[PDB]
This record gives sequence, C-alpha cells and structure tokens, in this order.
Amino acid sequence: DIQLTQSPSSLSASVGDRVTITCRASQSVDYDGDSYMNWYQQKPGKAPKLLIYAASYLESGVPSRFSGSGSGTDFTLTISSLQPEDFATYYCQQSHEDPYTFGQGTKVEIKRTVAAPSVFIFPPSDEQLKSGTASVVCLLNNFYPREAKVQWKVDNALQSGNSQESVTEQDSKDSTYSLSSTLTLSKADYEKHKVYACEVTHQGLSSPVTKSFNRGE
Amino acid sequence: DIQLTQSPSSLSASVGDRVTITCRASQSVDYDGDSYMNWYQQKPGKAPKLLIYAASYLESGVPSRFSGSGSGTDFTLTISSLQPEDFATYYCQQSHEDPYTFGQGTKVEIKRTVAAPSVFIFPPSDEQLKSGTASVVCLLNNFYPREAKVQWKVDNALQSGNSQESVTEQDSKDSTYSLSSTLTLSKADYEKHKVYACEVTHQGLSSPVTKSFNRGE
Amino acid sequence: PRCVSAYLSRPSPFDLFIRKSPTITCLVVDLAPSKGTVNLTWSRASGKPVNHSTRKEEKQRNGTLTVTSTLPVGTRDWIEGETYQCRVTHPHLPRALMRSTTKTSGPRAAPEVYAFATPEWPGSRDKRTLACLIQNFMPEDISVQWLHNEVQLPDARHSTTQPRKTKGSGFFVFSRLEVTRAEWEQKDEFICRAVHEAASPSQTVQRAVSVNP
Amino acid sequence: NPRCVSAYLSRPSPFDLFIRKSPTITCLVVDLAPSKGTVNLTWSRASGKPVNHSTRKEEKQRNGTLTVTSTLPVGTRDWIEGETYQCRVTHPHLPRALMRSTTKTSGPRAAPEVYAFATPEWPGSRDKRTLACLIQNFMPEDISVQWLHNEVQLPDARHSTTQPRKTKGSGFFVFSRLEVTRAEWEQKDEFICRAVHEAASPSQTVQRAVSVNP
Amino acid sequence: EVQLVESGGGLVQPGGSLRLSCAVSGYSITSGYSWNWIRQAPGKGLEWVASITYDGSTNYNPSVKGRITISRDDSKNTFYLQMNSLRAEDTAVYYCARGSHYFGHWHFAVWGQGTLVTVSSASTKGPSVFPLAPSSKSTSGGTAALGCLVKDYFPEPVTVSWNSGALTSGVHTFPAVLQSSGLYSLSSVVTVPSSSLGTQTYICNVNHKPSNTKVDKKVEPK
Amino acid sequence: EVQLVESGGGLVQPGGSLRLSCAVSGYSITSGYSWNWIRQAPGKGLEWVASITYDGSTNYNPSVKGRITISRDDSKNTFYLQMNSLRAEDTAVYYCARGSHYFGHWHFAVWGQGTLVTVSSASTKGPSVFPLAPSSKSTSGGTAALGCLVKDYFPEPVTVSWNSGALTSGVHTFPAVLQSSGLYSLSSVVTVPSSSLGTQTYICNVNHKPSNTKVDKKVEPK
Ligand SMILES: *[C@@H]1O[C@H](CO)[C@@H](O[C@@H]2O[C@H](CO)[C@@H](O[C@@H]3O[C@H](CO[C@H]4O[C@H](CO)[C@@H](O)[C@H](O)[C@@H]4O)[C@@H](O)[C@H](O[C@H]4O[C@H](CO)[C@@H](O)[C@H](O)[C@@H]4O)[C@@H]3O)[C@H](O)[C@H]2NC(C)=O)[C@H](O)[C@H]1NC(C)=O
Ligand SMILES: *[C@@H]1O[C@H](CO)[C@@H](O[C@@H]2O[C@H](CO)[C@@H](O[C@@H]3O[C@H](CO[C@H]4O[C@H](CO)[C@@H](O)[C@H](O)[C@@H]4O)[C@@H](O)[C@H](O[C@H]4O[C@H](CO)[C@@H](O)[C@H](O)[C@@H]4O)[C@@H]3O)[C@H](O)[C@H]2NC(C)=O)[C@H](O)[C@H]1NC(C)=O
Repeated sequence: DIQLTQSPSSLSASVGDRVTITCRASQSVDYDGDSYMNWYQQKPGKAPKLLIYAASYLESGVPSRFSGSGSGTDFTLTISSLQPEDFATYYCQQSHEDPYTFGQGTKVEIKRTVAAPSVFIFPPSDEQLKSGTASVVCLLNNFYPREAKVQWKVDNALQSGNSQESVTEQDSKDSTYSLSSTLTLSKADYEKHKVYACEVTHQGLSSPVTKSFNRGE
Repeated sequence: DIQLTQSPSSLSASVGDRVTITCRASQSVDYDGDSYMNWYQQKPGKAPKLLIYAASYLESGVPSRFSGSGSGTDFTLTISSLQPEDFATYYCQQSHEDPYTFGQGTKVEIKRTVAAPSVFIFPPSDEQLKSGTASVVCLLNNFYPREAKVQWKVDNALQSGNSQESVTEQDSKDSTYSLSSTLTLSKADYEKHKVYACEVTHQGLSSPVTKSFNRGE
Repeated sequence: PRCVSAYLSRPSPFDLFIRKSPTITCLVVDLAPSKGTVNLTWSRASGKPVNHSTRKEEKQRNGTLTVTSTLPVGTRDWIEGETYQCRVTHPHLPRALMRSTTKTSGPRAAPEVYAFATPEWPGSRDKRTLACLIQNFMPEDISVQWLHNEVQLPDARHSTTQPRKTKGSGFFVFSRLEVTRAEWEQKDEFICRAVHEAASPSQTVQRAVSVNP
Repeated sequence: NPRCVSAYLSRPSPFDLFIRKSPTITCLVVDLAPSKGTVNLTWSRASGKPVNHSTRKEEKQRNGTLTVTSTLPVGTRDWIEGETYQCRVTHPHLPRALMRSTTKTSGPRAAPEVYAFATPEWPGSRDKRTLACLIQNFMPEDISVQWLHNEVQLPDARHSTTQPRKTKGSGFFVFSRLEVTRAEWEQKDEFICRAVHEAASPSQTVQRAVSVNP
Repeated sequence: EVQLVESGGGLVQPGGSLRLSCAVSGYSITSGYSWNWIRQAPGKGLEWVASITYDGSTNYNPSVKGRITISRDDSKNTFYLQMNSLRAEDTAVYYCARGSHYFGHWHFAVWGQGTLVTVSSASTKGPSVFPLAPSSKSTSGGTAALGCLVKDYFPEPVTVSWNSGALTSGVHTFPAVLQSSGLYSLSSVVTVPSSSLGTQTYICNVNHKPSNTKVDKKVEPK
Repeated sequence: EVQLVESGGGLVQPGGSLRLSCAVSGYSITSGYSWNWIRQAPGKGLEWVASITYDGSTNYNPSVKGRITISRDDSKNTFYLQMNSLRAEDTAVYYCARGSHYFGHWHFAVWGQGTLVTVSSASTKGPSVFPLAPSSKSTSGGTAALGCLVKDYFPEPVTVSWNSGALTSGVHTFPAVLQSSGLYSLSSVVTVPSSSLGTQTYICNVNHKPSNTKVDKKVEPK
C-alpha cells in the first residue's frame, strides 16, 4: 500500500494569509507525464469535496485561491488567501495504486480577534419536571478563542460530575465558537434548592460573568 | 516602514515532517541581486538565534534542515525534517530599510503521541503557615496534549476562584507539557479542614486521577 | 501558460483629427507582481525628446500584472511619419522587448456608412436596437461615434467590432447601439459617425437612422 | 514577440451538433517549432469510456511556427448529457504537459432574435450589394450562422461572422456579413440568414429572409 | 447535475450484517464513471472501501475484503454495499461517490452526504424533546435565545430544524454528547428578535429515523 | 567566541530614567561590527531600537526616538542604552546584539540573553521561598517530585537553579503568575529517583536581583 503523510497536522492562520499543506507519498504516484494525487476539503458535517485532481488541475467550480503542485512523492496544496469558510480538514489522496489511500488530514483553523461570549441560562421545562430529571442549560454564544470555563453553582455550592459540555466547530462566517453546558439534577434536588447560577470565565472577559435564576420565577 | 506579515500564526507538526512558514513584506526588499530578509528562531527563555540572512544564506553552525527561499515581497522558511528541539517561535526580519522590522512570529509546536500525566500533590510548609497563608500545590508532569483539567476539593467541597494554574512550554527533548495548580487558602481555613484532593482529567487517562492528603500527615 | 507580451498602438483617428491630441500606448501583459516592476522607456527615430508618458499598473484576475504606458505625440510629428518606439526591461527577462509604431502607409479609401434600426415587436417596445455597417475603408484605423440630438453619446453605450477584411481590399466594422423610447420620442434621429483619414473633408463620414420612419 | 506554446480546446459547433448530428471537438496547439520534435497529443473522457480515432493535422505558418490540431468525434447524447472531454499535450522541450478540458456549458437559455438588412445602392457599387444580419439576446454564447440563397446553403467562405459579444443585458450578440452580386439577387432576390442555437425551439433553428429590392 | 443519496444505515448488532444502498439520479450508472464506497470512522480519516465501474468490474480494499460485496441494480439506478461479521471498528459514516476518469486513474468528484452506521449491542431509543424557553431581558442586544433540548436517544443521528427549515440564520445545533446512561443528548438554539416573541411562533422539528420518531415542539415564552 | 551580557534592568518608575549596559567580551566594540538594542514587549513581537557602529555612528528607531540615546565606553568594552520619560509601553525584555555586515545591510548574528525592564509605580518586594517537600503523595514508582514555591515578589524576574546548577535534568520552572495581590508567584519542581531522597540533598537557589534577594532553601522529604 502507498502510505500518505500530511503536514502540518494542524495550523491556525488569519484571514488573507497564505496556507501551505504538504503531502508525502511512500512511493511515486507518477505515470505517463502526470502525478495522480488528489486534494479534498471536508467542512464540518459535510462530505469531502474535490478541490484538485492529478496534482495541479482545479476541479470545476472551485475557487481559484486553491492551487496544487508537486510530483513523484512530494505534493503541496496552497490556499493563497485564507477565508473564514475555508475552515475544514484537508486530505490528500493517491489514485495511482490500489487500494486508493488518503492522508490523515490537516485541520485548518482561522485566527481572529478575541470575542467574549454572550451568556444565557435556561431553567428546566415544566414538562421535563414531570419526568424525574431536571436539566439546567447554560449557553455561551459566539466567542473566541475556544477555551472557556463554566462553573455551576446551586445555592452558591459549586457542582461537579453532574454537568457536561459541548462545543460547536468554528463558524464558517465569523469564525466564532459556541458552547453549551448542561447541568443534570434529580427533580428532588432541583426543588430542594432555590438559586441556580452559571459562572463563565473567558479571555475576553475582564471579570467572570454570572447568569442565574431563582426557581419558581 | 516595511511591515512584515507571517503565516501561519501557529502550527503543529510531527517529528520528521516538513514545516513551511511564509513571510510577506509590504514592499520589496530586493537590491543588487540579493533580498535582505532574515530569519530567527526563539526558543523558550532564550534570545532569538539567527538561522538565515539575506533570504537564503545559512548562518554558520545552523543545521542543514533549515533553508530559506523567495524574493521581492515573498519569502519562505522551510524545516525539512522537524525535530523536538525545533520547538520555537520563528521570526522574519527585513534589513533593507531603516528602521529594521520583525514579523509578528510563527509558533511551531511538535505533535507527538498521547502521554498521561504523573500527578503529585504538595501540602503547605510549616514556614508558610506562619505568614498567615497556606498554598497547596498540584503537579501534572510530562503529558501530552496540553489540554488538562484540575479540580480542587477540600473535604469534598469543590473550590473555585482561589486557585491559579501555570503551564510549561513544550519540552525540547520529549515534547511534553507540565502543569502546576496552586490552591491558596488562609491559615484559618486551611487548619479548619482535613482532606485536600487534586482531581485530574486527561485524554491519556481512562479514569480521572485523584491525589490527596489529610492535614496533619 | 504565461507569455510575456508587448503591444504598441497607433493614435485613434478621433484623438488625431478631432481632438487633435493624439496618443500612443505601450501595453505589457502577463507579468508577475512580486518579481518587481518593469522598466518602460520611449524613443524616436528623429532623436528628438519624448514627452512625459503616463505609467499605469493593474493586477489581473488570473494573478498577473498588466503595465501600460501612454505617450502624447505631436499631431504634425505623427502625420509627417515620425516613428515612436517602446522598450521594456526587467531584471528577469533578460532580453529586452521592443515595439515600434508609425503613420500608416498604403492605399487609402473612405468608409461607406449605412445605419439600420430593428423593427418593433413585443418585448422591445421601450427599447430598440440600432446597427451601423461601416465598410470598404483602408487603412483599418477607424473610430466610431453615435450622436443623438447633436450631442455625442458616451462611449460604452455602444459596442464596436474590430476591423476585418472584406472580399475586396477594404476593411469593415459593425456598431451596435441600444436606444430607448424616451430618446427617439425626444428626437427620432440617430447619427452613426466614422472618423477616418480618407474621409473628405475633416476626416468624417456619417449616416442617420430613425426608429419610426 | 516570443512564441509561447499554447493549447486550446473547442466545443462542438451548434451546426455540427444539431444539424449534421456529427459533433466534434478540436485541440489546437500553436507556436510549435518545426525543426523541433513533434508533440504527443492524447485524449481522455471523464466517464472513462474509450475515445474515438481522432484526426491529426499539422501546418507550417508564415510567421515560421508550426500549428498542430487534433479533431475528435463525440457522441451527440454523450456531449449533451454533459460529458467532459480532455486533451493533453506533451513535448520533450516543454517543461510541463498542457491540459485543456471542454464541456456542454450550463446556464440560462434564450433563443436568438434575428434581423436581416440590405444596404442601399452606393455610388460605384452598381453590381455589388452587402447583406447584414443581427442576431442577439441569446445565451449561452455558442451559435452557428449560415446563409442560404435559392434554398441552397452558401459556402462558409462567402460570409464573415463576428465573435459573440455581451449585450448590456445578459444575452450575447453577433453580426454576419454577406456580399452579394447582381447576378444572384436577379436570379432570386431572397437571402436567408439562419442561426443555429440550442435554445431555439424546436429544431434549434431561427431564420429571417431579406431582399435587396423590396 | 448528478445526485447521490445513501440509505440503509443505522444501528446494527455486533457480528451482524449491513446493507447500504446508493440511489443515483441525473445519470445512469451503466452509462459511465466509477461508483465507490468510502467510509469515515468517528474522529478518524477516510478509507476507500470498494468500487464498481460502469462495465461491472469490481474492486475491494484488502483491509475488509472477504466479508464485503459491492453490486448494482440497473433498473433502480442503485448500487449497494454488503458487509457481514461487523465489529465496533466498522462503525463509521459511509459515503458513496462517483469517480471521474483522467488518463487511467479515477478521482472522487461527486459525493453523497454519507450515512452513519453504528455497531453496538444497545437498543434503539427515541429522544425526549423539551423547550428551552426564552426570558424577558434575555439580551441587551434586543435579541432572545431559545432552543430545544433533545435528550436520551440512541443511536446517532438526530436532525433538528426550526419552523420546518424556514428559520436557519442564527441556529446552533450542538454536537451530541454521550451521557453516563449510554444515551446521546444535544441542544439546538437560535437567537431571535425579542420583539417577535409575541408575534412569531417558534417550532423545532426533531427527527430520529432509527426510532421512526418525528416531533414538532413549539417553544413559547414564560 | 563573542559574548554579550546586558544589565541595568529591573524596576523603574514612569517618567523615570533608564540605563542599560551591554558588557562585551571576546571582541572589541571599536574593532568592528554594529552594536544594537532590540526589545520585546510582553506577548508582542521584536522591535529594533538603536544601533552604534564601531566608528561611533548612531541610529535610532523613530518610533521611540527623541527620548533615547546610545553610547559606548571603549575602556570597559561596553555600550549603553539611555532612555527618558519612560512609559508603560517601554516594559519589555531588552536584548543587546552584534550586527554583522552584508553589502550595505546588517543582520543580528549574536545576541545577549536579555534583561527585563518593568515600568510601574509599585515597589520592589523580595520573594519568600517555601519548600515543596517530597512524600509518598509525590512518589510514583521509582520517581519522586520535589520543588520550591517562590511567592509574593515584584517585579519579575526570579532565577531558580538546583544544587547551584549541578542539577538540570528533570527540572521544570513554571512561568510566574500574577496574583490578585499584584505580586508574582511561581514554582520550580524536579523529579528524582525516590531512592535518593534519603541520600541526596536538594537545594533550590533563588535569585531576585531587583530586591537583591538571594535564597538557598534545602528541601527535605516528608
Ligand atoms: C490574464 O488576463 C489579461 C486580461 O484579459 C490578459 O491580457 C490580455 O492578453 C491578450 C493576449 O495575451 C491581449 O490580446 C491582444 O491585445 C492586443 C492589444 O489590442 C488592444 O488594443 C486596444 C486597447 O486594449 C483595443 O483596440 C482593444 O482592447 C485591443 O484588445 C492586440 O493587438 C492583440 O491582437 C492579436 O490579434 C490579432 C488578430 O485578432 C493578431 O493579428 C495579432 O497579431 C494579435 O495576436 C491581442 O488581441 C489582450 O489585449 C490583453 N488584455 C489586457 C486587458 O491586457 C492576459 O493574457 C491573461 N493571462 C493569461 C495567461 O491568459
Ligand atoms: C502565427 O500564426 C498563427 C496562425 O495565424 C497563429 O496561431 C493563432 O494563435 C492564436 C493565439 O496565439 C489563436 O487564437 C486563439 O484561438 C482559440 C481558438 O481559435 C479558434 O477557434 C474557433 C474554431 O477555429 C474560431 O472561432 C477561431 O477563430 C479560431 O479558429 C481561442 O480560444 C483563443 O481565444 C482567446 O480569446 C478569448 C476571449 O476572446 C480568451 O478567453 C482566450 O484565453 C484567448 O485569449 C484565441 O483567439 C488562433 O486560433 C491561432 N490560429 C491558428 C490558425 O492556429 C500564431 O499565434 C502566430 N504566432 C506568432 C508568434 O506570430
């Protein structure tokens, strides 16, 4: 099998900057005056999209800021002017020998200015409060960088091991992230206490922000 | 003044891989058959070290895996076979017009296999307790990747807003990180409680690890 | 594929005979921007000094640089057969490129002008299309204008093809002008005018056309 | 004027495609040096189907360069479905191979509007008259034009057709010029300007007649 | 244009078998091109699995060969992937794709959206849908945040839309997180003008095909 | 070999004056080359400040110019940087470096290790040094961790060595953190064979030049 190695594994670059991705093949993919290495782009939740085939030929409908070069065992994909929508994993792929094989991929992240999150808190629905579980949800909306800290406080008693977090991929338009923190409590414990607070710490916040509510209001 | 833009801003690559950094100048730095762009390497705690001068000439004593290319306003530094000791921030710098100016820098990180942290905990010294303060320290040693979670629990009561963290740069030999978490308490509150615990969660740990001690022992 | 090419135009018959302010333009295509700028210089066979040319650079869609230089020339200088030369130098070429231009020589024949209007039909009720056939002229240098209500319409309101050879010896061109109901109701006369050195007198020939005759 | 080896690949003419039903595409290579070796010119299809026998042709030029062409017949349905055909050019003197690709073309469709005119008599041209045809507001830009006199189609060398230019709207326009003699319009004073375009419904045809003396 | 749509995915027991189908429209799979299956296990790279050309010639990746079959149905313009003796490592999103030809070699120019195959000895469970109610004074930006909590389901995926797809701007549907119970859970949120809370109705439409669940929960203020 | 060592850094009041000196050894500053000052503000890039050639010709960055002066003392083989009307933006690491000449242009082939200049109205405060004693809670198999807590000082930096530079392997001196008190704090740790805890002595040597503090704390087990 022909093994393909890509570098870098991951990179962060600003809008307008040049990005360079390298693909190395364990054996030559040359044949009859052409080099049969293909490049693909996979955005979040989507299937891979063909950018370039046979090393340097641009697939129809693909923006011109994508370009390919190289031969034998050495290939390069270039993004001449990086855009927010270019946030994706990029794969090289040889079609010279069976089985066809892909590289392990290169994650391209967009570097942008710092942005503090808009914080929201959501009490459990009356519907769920008939079910036995109580889910308190805290939303951190449109922030950068990805790193954030979320503290749950029930009557100012800090919680742990009863909450889970989920983060979106980088948005394709404004390159921000969004995070959800879900606190899971028994109905008994939920009704047992009055105050529910979600404290957020982020690089874009001068002071930790707290959003809260009183049960019953 | 000549402004220099570097890309990518940050990247992660594996040992043996090729790394590519681009430098763009606001105007041409060409003159008399040469291009006056210099490249520097800045490792942690150290001063910049000259790698390349005048676009493509390697400084004496610099490994051959470093090479420069380009002209006019377009320049490229290549690391042909990345090594653990190449962890550094790399700067371009034009010497064609006064004042001489540097790029903002490109951070090169080494991608390695996952490594779980060895966790250590340290009670406050008797010496410190006389000053009125008590510092409890938790050490996470030689792990990868950088992302880690540390929880302080005093008599199973979770802490917040009274601890601070610090992380080393990537080690130049094994490419791991080390982290310290310092819990700060008053002597009164410290002597009030019995159990101090440091719970660590990391990708290399199947289960969150806890290190703790009882005051007085 | 990238081919470094240079071109050098003659003055338009309009600038030459009407405005009496003729110019020539040296066009350079397929340049790399970050490879530095080209040097573009002018010369005359007589040895006389050249006027200050206006330099102009523009990045292109296909990622190349396009450099142009327009040089003003004396009307009498040009008509008497002066030769102007453009030379392009680049550190990377490195053999210079040179283009030359001079007054046209050969037989001369005035242009025949015919103007037509498209018939009315549903869809084109508030618009009509005027067409002008200009033929059997030589040399091929020619400028075309459209006039309505004795004012000259701006260029870009009409499209004009490049000179092609007739079965005879002369050349021909087509001109297309879309006009509006508002205009031909204001005045239903549109002039297709050609400027050509063989046109007697004043180097002008024209023909009128009406939407509703 | 340095000579740069360039390659071009055309689409089938609407005439060959809809009328003769014998569509072809041509790979044109220019600025070749005669005294240098000959190019290798090969074809390929996106579907993976085999390509037909192409007909090769070479020509010495006055400017001292060699011109190589390769014409490939294509399936009518294959092309119209939206097949992609490719031409590849290799030369030992060329650093990198040349590759051009061609396809059906997509986008909005509009039938062409045809208008035909005859010139008034000019002092001199007693026995010559010029016919002109305006064809406009069609898209895509591919279009073929023929002139018929007395129900027979005139040779293509008798008339000149301009290349498609953009209208101020969205469509394209072209002009066609036909010089005619007294002998012809006296035999029968009717000349047909016909346009072949995919958007013309039905049979991809639109035409208009014109007379010298109405 | 050509379109490719995969189906047959979902939950499968370990050691069980798998039948995937790719319905092709806009082009006939016997007229030309190659027709491939490619899979992508979670958080991992792409693996070409099998292919069948227009003339019936088949090819397989040795990594999974011997427990795999690719075939087609001309009358349905569909081709299939059959796998048996499945293991947890076969858990992946399975794409079908049409390969285009270039001088003896193929490249994957057209892809389907892919379908998730989950290998597990767990049972299917439809989600519970609870509203995330917008608040008074939700934002200084004159905007309000509301959503749907889609809780306790298995396997992936669920799809969430708002007002039957009419509302797309400002929507964030978070990745599912596996709870300690072994079931998945996520939230879908949207920011909206607070002035519209009285006027406009907001419905989240949740689909969980594995359990044949289709729900429309209206999210009202409180 | 050429060696450059800068000094004169530390705490300075806003509007106060600054003298940095670069003692050069192994080469004479009147014999050739250019001699430069380059600074690096926190979390930002490098800024060339000033230069003086072997023949005394001076050059300055206009950005910082008019409040600065570069000079030399041949008898001491030293060159200096003088700054006035210091501002918060002047807080940076100041490097001295020797520029080498190349056909009309210079590049910085030799650098000093830099000195930190902190501009603030606060007062200097020496650190307290506390031991991080090794114990079973700091021993994993055959390796034990021990360290020194260097707490409550200002400004930066402190320097930490172990056994007067004899012990370097396995040492991790963490970046200082600014506490809410406005004072800095850090730890230096080292892992060692737990078998050596009884036998081997471990001393951390803490230096804080701004307050002229010098500490040698022995770290004992349990
Ligand atoms: C990237 O994109 C740019 C922009 O389109 C391209 O630049 C063009 O390059 C082509 C050829 O490379 C040029 O074509 C030539 O133009 C000459 C100038 O004539 C112009 O003069 C004025 C002012 O423009 C007007 O009359 C009119 O606009 C004309 O276009 C012509 O003299 C040339 O004539 C050729 O054809 C005749 C017969 O048709 C031959 O007898 C001649 O020998 C000659 O071959 C020719 O038409 C074009 O002018 C350029 N456009 C611009 C805007 O600069 C780049 O080429 C492109 N890069 C690549 C790699 O394709
Ligand atoms: C020496 O002499 C020979 C013969 O005269 C010249 O060969 C010509 O070279 C030019 C370009 O260098 C060719 O022009 C190009 O033709 C392409 C296709 O042309 C044919 O296509 C159809 C079918 O034949 C006809 O409509 C057409 O008239 C031609 O017959 C075009 O695709 C090219 O398009 C250009 O313009 C468009 C927009 O207008 C751009 O998008 C393109 O990028 C491109 O710029 C172009 O027009 C010409 O066809 C060649 N003729 C022959 C007979 O080979 C040599 O150039 C000349 N060399 C020297 C050094 O003197």
